[PDB]
Amino acid sequence: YNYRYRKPFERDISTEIYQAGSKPCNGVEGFNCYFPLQSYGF
Amino acid sequence: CTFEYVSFKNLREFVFKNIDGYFKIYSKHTPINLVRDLPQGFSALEPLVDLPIGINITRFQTLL
Ligand SMILES: *[C@@H]1O[C@H](CO)[C@@H](O[C@@H]2O[C@H](CO)[C@@H](O)[C@H](O)[C@H]2NC(C)=O)[C@H](O)[C@H]1NC(C)=O
Repeated sequence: YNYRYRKPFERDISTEIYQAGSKPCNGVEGFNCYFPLQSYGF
Repeated sequence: CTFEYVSFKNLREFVFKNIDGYFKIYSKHTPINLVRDLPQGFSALEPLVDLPIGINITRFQTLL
């Protein structure tokens, strides 16, 4: 569970939710509201 | 916090720019006669530092 994925030579560690939907998700997960990191099942 | 480094009759001049994750600094220093506005004339600033830091700068502020 430690290994995860979300300009040139940018890096960004910000924890803010993906607002994938029209909803202003405001820190709450649900349909089209998701935490920005997903884990590789190694 | 993943990067760290250590190293009115005067005018100090500087240039700051950020490009492809590198942050670049140039400067020049001189005595001056008139202190309220920039002295009308020419001299060129020369490099100081070039930092590999990768940050997304949009704002800045001075420290007194
Ligand atoms: C600065 O922030 C912007 C978002 O405000 C970042 O934009 C993303 O950049 C990647 C580059 O491959 C794109 O694929 C994404 O689509 C961009 N996101 C959006 C929402 O447009 C940018 O990467 C950041 N730059 C640095 C140097 O960190």
